[PDB]
Amino acid sequence: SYDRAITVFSPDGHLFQVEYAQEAVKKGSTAVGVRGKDIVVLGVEKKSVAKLQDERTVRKICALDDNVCMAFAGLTADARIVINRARVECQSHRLTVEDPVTVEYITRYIASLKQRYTQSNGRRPFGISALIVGFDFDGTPRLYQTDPSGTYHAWKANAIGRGAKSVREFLEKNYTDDAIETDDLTIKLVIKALLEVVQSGGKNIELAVMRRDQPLKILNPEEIEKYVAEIE
Amino acid sequence: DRGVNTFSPEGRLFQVEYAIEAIKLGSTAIGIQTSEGVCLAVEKRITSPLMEPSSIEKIVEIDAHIGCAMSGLIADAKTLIDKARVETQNHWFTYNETMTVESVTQAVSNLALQFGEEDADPGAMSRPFGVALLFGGVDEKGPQLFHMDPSGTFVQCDARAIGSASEGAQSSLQEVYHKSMTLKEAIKSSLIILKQVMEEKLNATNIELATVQPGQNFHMFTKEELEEVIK
Amino acid sequence: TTIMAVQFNGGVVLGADSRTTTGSYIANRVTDKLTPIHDHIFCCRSGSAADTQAVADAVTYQLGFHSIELNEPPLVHTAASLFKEMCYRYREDLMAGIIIAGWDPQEGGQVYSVPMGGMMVRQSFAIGGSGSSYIYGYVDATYREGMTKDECLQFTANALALAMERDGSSGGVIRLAAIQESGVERQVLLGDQIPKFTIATL
Amino acid sequence: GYSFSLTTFSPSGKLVQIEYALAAVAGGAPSVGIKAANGVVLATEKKQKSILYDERSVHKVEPITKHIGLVYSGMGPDYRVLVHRARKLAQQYYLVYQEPIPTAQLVQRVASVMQEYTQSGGVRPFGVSLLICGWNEGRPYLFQSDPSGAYFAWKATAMGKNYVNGKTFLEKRYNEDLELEDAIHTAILTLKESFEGQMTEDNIEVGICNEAGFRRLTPTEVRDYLAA
Amino acid sequence: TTIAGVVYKDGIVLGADTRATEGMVVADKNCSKIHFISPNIYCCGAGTAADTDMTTQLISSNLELHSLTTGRLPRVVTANRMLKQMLFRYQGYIGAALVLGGVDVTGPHLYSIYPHGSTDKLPYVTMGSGSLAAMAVFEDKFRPDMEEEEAKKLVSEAIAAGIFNDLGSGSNIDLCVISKSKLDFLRPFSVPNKKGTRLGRYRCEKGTTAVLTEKVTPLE
Amino acid sequence: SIMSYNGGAVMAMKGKNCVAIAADRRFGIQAQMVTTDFQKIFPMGDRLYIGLAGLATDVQTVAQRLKFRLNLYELKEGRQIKPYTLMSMVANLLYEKRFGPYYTEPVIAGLDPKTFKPFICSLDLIGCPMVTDDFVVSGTCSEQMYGMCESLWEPNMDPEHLFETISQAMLNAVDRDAVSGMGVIVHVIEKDKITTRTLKARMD
Amino acid sequence: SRRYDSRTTIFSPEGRLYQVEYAMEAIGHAGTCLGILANDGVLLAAERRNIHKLLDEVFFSEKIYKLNEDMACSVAGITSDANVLTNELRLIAQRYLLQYQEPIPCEQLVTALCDIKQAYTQFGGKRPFGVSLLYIGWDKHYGFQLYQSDPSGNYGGWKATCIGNNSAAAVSMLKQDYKEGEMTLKSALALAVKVLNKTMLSAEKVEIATLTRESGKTVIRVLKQKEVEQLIKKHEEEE
Amino acid sequence: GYDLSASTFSPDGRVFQVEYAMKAVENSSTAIGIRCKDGVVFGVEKLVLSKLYEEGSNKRLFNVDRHVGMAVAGLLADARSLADIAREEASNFRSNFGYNIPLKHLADRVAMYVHAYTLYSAVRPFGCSFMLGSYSANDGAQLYMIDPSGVSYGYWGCAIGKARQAAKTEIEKLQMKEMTCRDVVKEVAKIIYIVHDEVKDKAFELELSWVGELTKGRHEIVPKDIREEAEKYAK
Amino acid sequence: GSSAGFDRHITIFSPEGRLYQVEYAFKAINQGGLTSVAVRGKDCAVIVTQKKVPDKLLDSSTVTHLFKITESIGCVMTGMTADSRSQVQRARYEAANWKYKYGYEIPVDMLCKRIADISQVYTQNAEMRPLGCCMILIGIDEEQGPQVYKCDPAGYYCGFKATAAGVKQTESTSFLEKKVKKWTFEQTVETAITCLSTVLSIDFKPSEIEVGVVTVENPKFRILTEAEIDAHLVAL
Repeated sequence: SYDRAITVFSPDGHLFQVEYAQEAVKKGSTAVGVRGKDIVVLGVEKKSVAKLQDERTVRKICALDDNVCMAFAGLTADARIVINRARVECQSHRLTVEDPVTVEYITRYIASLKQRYTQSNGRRPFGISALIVGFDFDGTPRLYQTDPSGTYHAWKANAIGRGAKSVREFLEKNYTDDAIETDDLTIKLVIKALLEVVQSGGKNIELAVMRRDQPLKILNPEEIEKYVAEIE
Repeated sequence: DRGVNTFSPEGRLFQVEYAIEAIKLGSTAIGIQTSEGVCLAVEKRITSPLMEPSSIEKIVEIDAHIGCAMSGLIADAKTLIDKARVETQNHWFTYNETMTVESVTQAVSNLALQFGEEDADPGAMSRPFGVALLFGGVDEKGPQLFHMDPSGTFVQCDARAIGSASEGAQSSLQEVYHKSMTLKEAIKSSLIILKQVMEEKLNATNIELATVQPGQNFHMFTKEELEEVIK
Repeated sequence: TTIMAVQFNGGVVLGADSRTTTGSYIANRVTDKLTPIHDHIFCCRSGSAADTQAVADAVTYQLGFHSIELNEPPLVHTAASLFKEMCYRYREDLMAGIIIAGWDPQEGGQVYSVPMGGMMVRQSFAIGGSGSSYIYGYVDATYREGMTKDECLQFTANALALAMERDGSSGGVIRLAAIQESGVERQVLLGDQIPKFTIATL
Repeated sequence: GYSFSLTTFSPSGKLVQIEYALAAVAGGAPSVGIKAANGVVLATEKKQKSILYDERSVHKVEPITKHIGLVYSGMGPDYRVLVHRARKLAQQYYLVYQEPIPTAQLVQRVASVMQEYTQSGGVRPFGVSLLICGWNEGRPYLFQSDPSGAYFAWKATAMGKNYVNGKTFLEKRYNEDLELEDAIHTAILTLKESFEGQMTEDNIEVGICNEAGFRRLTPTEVRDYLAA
Repeated sequence: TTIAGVVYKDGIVLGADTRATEGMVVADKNCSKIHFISPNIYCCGAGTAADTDMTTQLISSNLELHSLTTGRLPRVVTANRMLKQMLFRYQGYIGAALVLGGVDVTGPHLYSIYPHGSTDKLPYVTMGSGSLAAMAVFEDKFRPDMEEEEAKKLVSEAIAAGIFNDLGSGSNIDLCVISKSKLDFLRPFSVPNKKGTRLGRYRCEKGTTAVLTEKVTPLE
Repeated sequence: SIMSYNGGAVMAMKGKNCVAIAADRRFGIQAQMVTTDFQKIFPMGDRLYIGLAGLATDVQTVAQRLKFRLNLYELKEGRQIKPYTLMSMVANLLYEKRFGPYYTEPVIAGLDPKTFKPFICSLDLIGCPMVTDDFVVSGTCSEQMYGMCESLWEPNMDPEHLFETISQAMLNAVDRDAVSGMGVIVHVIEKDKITTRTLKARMD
Repeated sequence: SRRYDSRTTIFSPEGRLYQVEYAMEAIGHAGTCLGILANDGVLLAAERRNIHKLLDEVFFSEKIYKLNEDMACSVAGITSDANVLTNELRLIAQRYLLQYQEPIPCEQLVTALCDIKQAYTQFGGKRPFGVSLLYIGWDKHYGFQLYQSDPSGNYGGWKATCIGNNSAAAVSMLKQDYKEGEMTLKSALALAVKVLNKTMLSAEKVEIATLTRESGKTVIRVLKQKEVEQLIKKHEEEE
Repeated sequence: GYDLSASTFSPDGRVFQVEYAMKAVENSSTAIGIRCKDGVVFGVEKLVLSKLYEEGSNKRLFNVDRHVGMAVAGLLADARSLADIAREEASNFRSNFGYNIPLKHLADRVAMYVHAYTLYSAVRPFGCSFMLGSYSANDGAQLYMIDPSGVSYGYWGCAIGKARQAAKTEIEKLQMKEMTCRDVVKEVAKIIYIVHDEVKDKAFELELSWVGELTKGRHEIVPKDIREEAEKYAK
Repeated sequence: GSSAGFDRHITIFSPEGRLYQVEYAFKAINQGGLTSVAVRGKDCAVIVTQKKVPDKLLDSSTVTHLFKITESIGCVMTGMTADSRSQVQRARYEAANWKYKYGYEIPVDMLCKRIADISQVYTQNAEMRPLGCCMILIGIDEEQGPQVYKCDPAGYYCGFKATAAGVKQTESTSFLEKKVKKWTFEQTVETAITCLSTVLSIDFKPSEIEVGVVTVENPKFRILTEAEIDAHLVAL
């Protein structure tokens, strides 16, 4: 078996492998997340907008369970592995405990796995960042964000990917308690943040939503075109 | 290039030395031990205003009588924290009694140098943990404050500061510290020092505070409690 | 099954029956129960035919490899030690009573008895098998010290014959062997050559 | 042993180790395979050129089974491992299906083993190209498995030293409706286009494959074929 | 089952019955008990049929591999060694009583291997349910160095004894003559049992069977 | 007995240039019938069928595992498996569980893919193959099937004649058996067609 | 041991996996593999590289492999690596059918193999598989489908796609020639011939397989020499 | 970089890592062995590198078996591990075959175990040489020497270490074949004193061991009386 | 030729397709400074070898390059001493294992093959190096007569009429070539001793060389004594 240490410390106390894994996330597609009052929005920028491509097989916004869903940025092949592990953990938590997992519980589990790949032999770190969003049993909108290192934080509105610095900056001076007043202003907020970074904004912006006690819904080409015209 | 268990010309393991340099980049944590109890404080270092301050947890409860403040790589600390928690729960199950602060620290200090490539299985650490710990609890010997670092070396101290500004904080602890301080005085001095080595204006949501008195259990100061101590 | 080994000045004298039975049926009536381990080391076999054959094979493989590395003729006691080890280690499975006998330059003619349990005892003469029970009193009253090679051959043949006539699991022909510094002297005693003893009549 | 790969991808997308193993096959002794309707013929240059060497001691043309023969070009020691694996792979197939393994099935199983050495840790690729021939269901088969693990079906092919000039000459003499006897002459003729000195009965090894199974020709047989 | 073998003047003669029974009912009337190990070595099988078949298939496949490696004619001791070492390792769980016999460089060799792992090298052996009947014939008529035709006659008599006296034996008599220059596999060598001719014809006429559903599917 | 727990019976008969395979349809635990249309015969090719009698659970397990191996075999070397080769594959599969085997005795019936020569055989639980030139039976009423088969079977029977013979054989055999019956299905394999009919049998 | 290790599964300064990137360069020189999805079927068109007068035909296909009853695939890159993957695909489909007693859906099969390719670029210290695949098949959930995976484990569903030598010129010629929703098998085959002729054409230099549905049964078949020849002549009439 | 691993041959066909391990044996103190007419005598010039060490510390003479002695030179840590290995072989041998292991077989077994560390890069070659001596009533007196590569030969007189080339000459003069253990003790004691460097090295202690007919075939350290009686004759 | 990566450090192909490490193992065979010669007769096989013994302190009865593998097989090692003993130990185990499993003595050509198979694994695996020794086996075949086999460190083996290994290998094969181009027990022994003598020009003495033989009448392998070697040395 391969047992060589891949991630090790450097002279100035840096884990090069983890920093190189975070560099891959910056080259990935932009994915923003906004936490509203009774709604959670996840928007992703479809870099490749090929017309010969089946859009249903390249989606970035998945579902971990009935109340938890997530988006990612970076290596697509790594994300799938992580998402499948998180899905298996959700069913395991529904078996042992007789209740659904909380958004922080699965975020903690995904972060725990990521950290393990940064301190194990014969394996490199995951090159993705996740934006776990969902609702707890009480009906509270949660928005967490994990990264390659294995550190997770709960946010109000966050963007990850290439144009995350810009989106975040724009979100900082746009996300208020009046900007997320309803279930339409939150959607208009996610689309606004994505529109200032996504080339030819409009048909290159997939976005799903999640309301309290409700599965996950992915707005289509027409639904999202009405929100993009409303803004103007 | 070299292995992870390579000794240097002086006599120190490179890897361990490099992991000690990663502990001087994290937020500052301050521990003070008194006769009334131990008090732990640590800056949260909030990067953006959109992030939830409560999501950041640098002070954790190992047990009812033991608290823990960390610094450096927070993700590495979670692995150690869980070991400490299970260790104290095992002790209770086997001896029907609580574990001492010194015993817990020693048990968590045994994982420090447990890394290496060759002659090891899949579930083995490839590198050392890049994080320093500050254990503060209350046992049979009263309040106690131990400090553990990346090399697996743990000691006992009255007032220890870890993190990027530990060097500066240390000097202030040596000046404003005596062996007769009260728990309330320890807390005040902790916030003052923490307020000088910071960049952001220390508020009630910018820092974390916890004490462990002989009477009550590990308690984490609430926003109001922290706001009334800042006065 | 009846096996016997006696020692004299020069070397030893081995002998056995040739009957292999399964209940009341004789599967083989001309079986060779005397197996050569080395040039001057033989072994009589009793008990289970497959157990003793596997044990004798293993010892023969080990003793020959050991004799090549040492570049020396193996000692009889070493062959007994290898049989003893296997018979003790697998005493729950194996059902073998081996008599090891041979000659070596360091100790001359030696007979080692290795019974079912896996112990190992050196004797001046030994008897094993199911038919050995009938000849304990005869080998006790008939054996004397100072027997020659020819006297040991007659004494062994007489004892085996007495046991073959009383035991249902013994019979056939008698296979003798004489081991010395020279080599081995194998010989069979068929029907009329087998020593006879009159039956009490009225 | 090592757990990492010795054969990796280069900047241009090539596996140098596999490509360097093909250079070892190219410098090897010339081999010739010809499929001629009623059978297959394998011929190889076996010049020991030293006189003390016992010609009959070793063999280049080996039978894998009753109906399959083998020939090679490149490293002899590596060829012995593959021959032993092929024989084991054929016996395993016969223990499950109770019928001689088809030539095509054996060539895939042997090529799978050669591909394993170009991806496993601490090992180099085999430095031997194979030429397998067989006869199953009234049909002659001729395959060629190289160091990379790839295998192709051929009608007539050259191997080892001067194979580029062996193919051109082989293609200018090959005929669809060719009999085994006539195929054994063209196989020796293409082997004599780079044999330097004089081809003798124990200077080259020939193996034929027809409906009666695979068998290695003998010195007597080769002598008669060499005279004509 | 009645299998037997003898060592004649210049070879080995094997023989066996062809009946296969499952309990007290005849399952196979023409079964083959003489198995091929190699060109010069054959094996007769008794006891468990599934074990004897799989065991002889393995040893013969191992000897074929061994024969390819060395490039020489396989020996009977090799086969004897492989079988006894395998049967002893299964502690008699692989009920395979065989009568191994062949001819190599050291002449003709006859072996009898038992399920536990013991083997015997004799001039004539018998195995199976009717082995005692065949043995009785061998104990009263076997002569050392017999002619090929005499050995075939004695072996046939031995197999016949078990066929007409043991309930587990029946059908025909298969023989196998192995020498240094040939191997004659006579199947069958004798058909001493014949089924009586049907006295009547109960031929089922078309339309005698009532059908509920029927479907036809054409093929290519 | 474990083999008579579910009951059942399969049969195979050789004709001139065709083969027939029949089986009972009853599925039941001990003396209680559950369904009357349990599949016992499975198609292993266009003209290759296999019948399985014994433990119902093992019948499905062995039938599913055989398909798994057969599918891989046909993909590897693009060709339909030969009747005799399928018997070896099944024997191997059965002998793998030498000590704790499946409780089913398969019956194979079919024609060769290039010569269409009738082939029938039957193996035991541990995989002991037995090729015959007339008929093969398997099940709880094997003794009754032998009696019917031995006196009714005729050499060189045409498809029509062959069907009637195997129908009467199974029908009369399962009527003398308590745990076998509830209907009979027959498959007559020809060179260009496969006729499948269900018989009018007793339902008690 | 730590000096000979080439470190195939580690990140680089810019956050890219070199081994995977180098393996995709090997697929860019291989024979052209194209896939076109129609309304009544899906086809595969691979350019034969094994071209020689002395080369025998033996097999039923050189680049196209049948995975199971309703799925076929086309490999590109290291042919030896493709032999390991195709055998694993068949074992994955057979395992799914032994568990659910039903054919495995196209996307589930592609995902299982993409998880194996992803594992060789993360741990183990071994080189990745230098082979790109094209999957065509029909399932009861999404009907006809056309997938395409790569060395890194990435994969996507397409309407029409091409991989291998000159796959960039083919893709650009497919976008301006494909009709989303209004493509028939006959018209799809014509498009394939016009794409292979542009990125190159004889009938021995190409291999065409189609996958259609007939009486609730998937049918995969390779077009015959004559069958293809006619197609090639009909494209010459329009040129 | 041909000398970085033991699993690497150099351009001229040499294993440098094995030659570097023999260089460490040349820095050690000289140890000599002499086989007389009825035994073997061992003598090491133990160099005391500190006055705080107890007289007898870091002994370079061991007891691998009751009838076998072992004189070492080179890395003490490595030599001690080899002594344990030799003790196991001898112990295992007695359990298996039922008798004392012949010295030639013990030498063979240990030499082959030492040769196994000179083939791969996973480990390193031992950096210490050692002599094995024993006496048997039937076997006689035997003296073998195993070096870092794994080569082991039988000897009459042997020396390993710093001044092993100079101690060898002073051993050829003696006629050990017709000599006796009691007389050889002084001879060996004198040889060690002559070759001992007193201008470069510091102070040393004399370690003497012997096995033969006088000790009834049992290996043991030379008695104080005899040790001091030979120490005065060599001075 | 050329070099790339670590081709000269481990057993991996180079640009020209050569195994440099295996080539360096052949150069290590001449680091012992000795030379062995093997000649096949008509009823025997002869093995003679240089027996260099400098110091008189070193027991000469333990300095032998002739080893007994089995009762009928004997051999002579050339090259690294430690490697040679390791290989001899394996050969003895391989031969004893063969007899145990198959019930008959291992042929000389089969033992050589088995040993060559083990040597080929070192040329493929990069974690371990090849042995720097050479083996030559002689013995009487059941139906072939005297045999002489030789397997090198590359895993390659063969059968010979007369072969030589060591520092003086080229010249020894050039002299033996002529001898076979133009043999009784005495004639064979003298031929082998002559070849070694003329190639080194030293006029070997009774205790300067070692001789091992096998005959048809006496298959048992044995090593000629000094007196026996001197009897053949005073007849040339």
